[PDB]
Amino acid sequence: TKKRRNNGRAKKGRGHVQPIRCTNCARCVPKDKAIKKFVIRNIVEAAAVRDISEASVFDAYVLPKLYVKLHYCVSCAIHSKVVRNRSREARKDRTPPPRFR
Amino acid sequence: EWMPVTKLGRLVKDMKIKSLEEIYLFSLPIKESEIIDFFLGASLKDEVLKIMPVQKQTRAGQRTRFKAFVAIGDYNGHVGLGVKCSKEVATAIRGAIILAKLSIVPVRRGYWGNKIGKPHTVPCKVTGRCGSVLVRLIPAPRGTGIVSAPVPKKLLMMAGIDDCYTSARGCTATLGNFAKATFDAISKTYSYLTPDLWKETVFTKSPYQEFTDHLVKT
Amino acid sequence: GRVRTKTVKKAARVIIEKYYTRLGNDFHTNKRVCEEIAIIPSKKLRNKIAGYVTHLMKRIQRGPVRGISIKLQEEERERRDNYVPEVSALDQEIIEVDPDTKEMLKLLDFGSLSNLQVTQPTVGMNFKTPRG
Amino acid sequence: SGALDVLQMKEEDVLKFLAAGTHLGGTNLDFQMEQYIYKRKSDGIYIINLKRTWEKLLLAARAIVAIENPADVSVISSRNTGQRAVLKFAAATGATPIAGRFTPGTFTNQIQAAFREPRLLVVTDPRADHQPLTEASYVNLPTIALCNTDSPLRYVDIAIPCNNKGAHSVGLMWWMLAREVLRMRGTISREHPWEVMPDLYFYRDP
Amino acid sequence: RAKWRKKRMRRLKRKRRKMRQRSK
Amino acid sequence: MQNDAGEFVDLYVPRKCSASNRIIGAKDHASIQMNVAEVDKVTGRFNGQFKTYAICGAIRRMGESDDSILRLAKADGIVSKN
Amino acid sequence: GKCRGLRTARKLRSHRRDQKWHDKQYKKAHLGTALKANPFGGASHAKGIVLEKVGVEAKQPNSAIRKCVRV
Amino acid sequence: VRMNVLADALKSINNAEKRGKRQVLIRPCSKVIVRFLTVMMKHGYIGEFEIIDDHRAGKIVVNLTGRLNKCGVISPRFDVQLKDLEKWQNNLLPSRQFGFIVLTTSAGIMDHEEARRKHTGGKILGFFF
RNA sequence: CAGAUACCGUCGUAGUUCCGACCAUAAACGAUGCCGACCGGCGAUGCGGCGGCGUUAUUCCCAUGACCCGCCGGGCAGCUUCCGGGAAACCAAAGUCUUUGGGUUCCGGGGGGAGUAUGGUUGCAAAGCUGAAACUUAAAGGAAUUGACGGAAGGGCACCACC
RNA sequence: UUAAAGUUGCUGCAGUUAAAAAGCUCGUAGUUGGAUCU
Ligand SMILES: [Zn+2]
Repeated sequence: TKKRRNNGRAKKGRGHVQPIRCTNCARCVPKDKAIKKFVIRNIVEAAAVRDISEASVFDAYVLPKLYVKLHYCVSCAIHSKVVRNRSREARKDRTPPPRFR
Repeated sequence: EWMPVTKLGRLVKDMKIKSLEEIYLFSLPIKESEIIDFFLGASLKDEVLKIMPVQKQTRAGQRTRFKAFVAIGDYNGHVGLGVKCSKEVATAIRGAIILAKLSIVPVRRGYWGNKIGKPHTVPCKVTGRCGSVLVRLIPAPRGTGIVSAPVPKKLLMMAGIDDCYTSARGCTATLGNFAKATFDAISKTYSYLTPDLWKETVFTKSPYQEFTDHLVKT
Repeated sequence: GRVRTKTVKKAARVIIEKYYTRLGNDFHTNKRVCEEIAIIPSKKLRNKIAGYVTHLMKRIQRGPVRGISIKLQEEERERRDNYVPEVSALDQEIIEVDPDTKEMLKLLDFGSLSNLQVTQPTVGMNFKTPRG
Repeated sequence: SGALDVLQMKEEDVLKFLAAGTHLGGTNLDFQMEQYIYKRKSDGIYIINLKRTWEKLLLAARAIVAIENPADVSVISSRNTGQRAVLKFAAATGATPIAGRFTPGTFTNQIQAAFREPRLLVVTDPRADHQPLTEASYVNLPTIALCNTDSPLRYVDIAIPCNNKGAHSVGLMWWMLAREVLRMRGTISREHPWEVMPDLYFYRDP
Repeated sequence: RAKWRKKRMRRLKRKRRKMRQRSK
Repeated sequence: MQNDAGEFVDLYVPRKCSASNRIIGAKDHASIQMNVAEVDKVTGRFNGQFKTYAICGAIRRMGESDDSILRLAKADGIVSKN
Repeated sequence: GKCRGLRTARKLRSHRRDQKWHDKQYKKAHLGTALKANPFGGASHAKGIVLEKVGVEAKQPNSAIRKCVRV
Repeated sequence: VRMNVLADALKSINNAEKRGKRQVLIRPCSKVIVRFLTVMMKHGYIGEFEIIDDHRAGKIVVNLTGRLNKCGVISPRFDVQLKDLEKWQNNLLPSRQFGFIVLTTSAGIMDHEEARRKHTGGKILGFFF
């Protein structure tokens, strides 16, 4: 029986969507079906910042960041705990998780 | 000893309300069986249509419980149907009889052709629907009897209908839905608008408004 | 853990709602008023009711509780409720009214009101929340 | 008001409506509340027509007066802003108040403790007092409600267009209804103003 | 799986083409 | 509803909605019958008379029982013109 | 849906003819292969000569030997 | 495309009266529609109506009185002889005490009883009860 | 690895790319033919048009662009509803169906044998299209509900668990 | 062999998930076709 009204996708009013490769498997996934994450991290972690500024020759130097867009297939987002399963009604909640709090 | 708890029972028990059609006219929900026992009483007769065992799976085996279908009627234009599930059959039947009394509705009777005597058939073709079961009632000439299956025939005789053609579609082997689809069709006889009932309605005071002073002091 | 039970909590609530006048803040006096009135079995059950009574009377001084109802507290709250200032909040010398409300009052043949003062409406039509 | 000159609304009353912000609605409009508004003003606030508010209030007062037993009318408020105004409305006319949480099964379960069978129901908010108002569809109850511009009108038979959000507006709207009920019954003179002021009905933040 | 059985039934036909001919 | 002899052979005559002219059945528990009081032209007190309106559950589930009663009261003169 | 014109009789009749052959009772009766495979040839009874006595073991869950004859 | 404009006329009236409405708009108007509506009206089922001119196929506004259970069209216009009318009214009408079948005959558009009085058959347009 | 003709890894042929001819098949799916009418709301979005305070293209002339507030038409969708339907899941269409007829095309008739054999036809081939019967069988199947189990995810308790 | 069978469905069945809408569009025969005249 049918589970999702959108068939697990975002495809509406078009026939074909170009595929992409999963970051973890290298598996072909439609771009509208893949699980996408934008990660903006710091190059150095908080375990290394105190040892980096004390050696920096520039006063008030701001350390750079790192920008990566990651694509997952449905299997890796579940195995890596990126995406969980949830109840039938909760499945209809498409608000992003309250991380911004 | 009837100690009524609703204000309709306290008016039935005090001789203020002297007819069931007086309660039917205002669509008031009836919540006590002694009101039905008061007016119809010796006229009422009941019939057990089926006893259904049902089961609920548990860790330690099944859990059995019995369901009872009971029809009730006075053979003079009133009919009801009630269903009850309980751990014991006697309790199930005793509790289903109460529900059948509380479900009693009136039946409109009409004439197939010429209008001589008391009405004998349904006023018009009426359809009842219940979970894949369709039951159609067609008026029939006087003296034809009830041309129907044995399950809807009991409810059609309880209601005072003498002549009627019947048709049935869908899974009629489930008599729980087969009996609830013919009961639905009987209920619709006083819901179908006909040129007989085209006159403007005159509004009479409701019993709650009429016996305000009696209810206040009781 | 030291958590009371519905038996002791119900009995104490009933005692407080029925005998507010004699009960007080002292434990050893409430322990002696409970034995005089309520037919209670042994001391251990008597004390756990008379201790929660003493605990629960302090909360009443802080204000009402959602579990008991004293008619003396009803009277006190009615004295609080029967409060009206000498000058009401609805009699004002000047009432500020928008230009659009003034036309509605004009249609209501209330163009002779003297307490009114038409004000300048906001110009930027920005009353929506940004989307995203 | 059947176009009668004694039932027309006066300047001392329109000034009370204006001071309490009754004419001011919300940013949204229900499609069945559209006939009660005058116009939408920039900053996107709808204005309620006070003439229509007066007509609906008088109709509700008539409906209340037609009930012979004063206690058969039940008045309900869930939000605290209406809890002082329904205990004060019920003390002047004799109706039965319910302030606080409404227990499901009050009108349908016939063995409960606080079981009652009202003949008329008046609520402060259709959206907040939704359980008492849908439970009334099981036992043949008429309903009068105080409605804003975004209030649904299901099971609502007399909807009074008003600002049902502000404390001053709620207190004033409950005080006017009691005033009209008493003046229609004939216990209060229609020339002398009421010696009870609206402040007794208002909600105060502690 | 029906896909494999469809594949199996096709090899049988391809071989029966050879073993059942007009020249037989 | 009556035979050729003219006798009335109907068990009872049901009510009809004042709005949609629909028959109100015996198990329509969402139907209301409402009295609106009438006043004196001079003193404006309760005369002792009233006007009655019946509304059916289908109409008052639809959300149209507020406008229906207002229309019926305007028709009877209770509500002012506009 | 189905065509509903006044000049549709040929369409309706031809469609019914074609679709009756998907009824297995109709096809079995009207095709002729089930009449040639019937040993009795359309008769209700027939006479024959006994060749051997046989015993046929019953299908599960039953366990017995039904006693038949080859004719 | 739009074929049998009378079918659209009768489906619009049926759908509005299910919703408890007091007026219905019918477009386009046609004289078959007008005659059918008059036949319905003379029996007390709809009430007064009015035609709006557009220098085109006009339109109709019909007042509804809540007395209509069903009004429907029959397609195609089968020919009906006076000996085959009883079967049609058994199949289509809900009772022998009320309901009407509307036919078109050489004497006009009428119901199944006026046709019997005038001793004429015709073609079936529809029914209402 | 018990075994691996596999899953993992190192190479690697045809192929993957282009030009010119064949092939005509997909869970080619919204598993939902096309044309037309009627039937509830609400906020957005893409295009075209119409109207309206006010910001900005720096200080001005108008048009023109970027915002802001609405209206109309045609589109991709979304939320909500006792519109009504349905076995239900669910669907504003899958509604307007025993109160059964707007027009028209294709196609189904318990489960297998079987999309197989045979004949015809197209194709270089692989294959495509059309397409049985003998015989065998009392169920196969669709939705939803309580459990049991999961090498599925989250919580809690115990010195007959650990620390 | 007829009814039961509204399980051959003109009256009168079905085709999202139970059997089932052609991959898509064009196009002849066939079927159907908007107001409008006393
Ligand atoms: Zn992956």
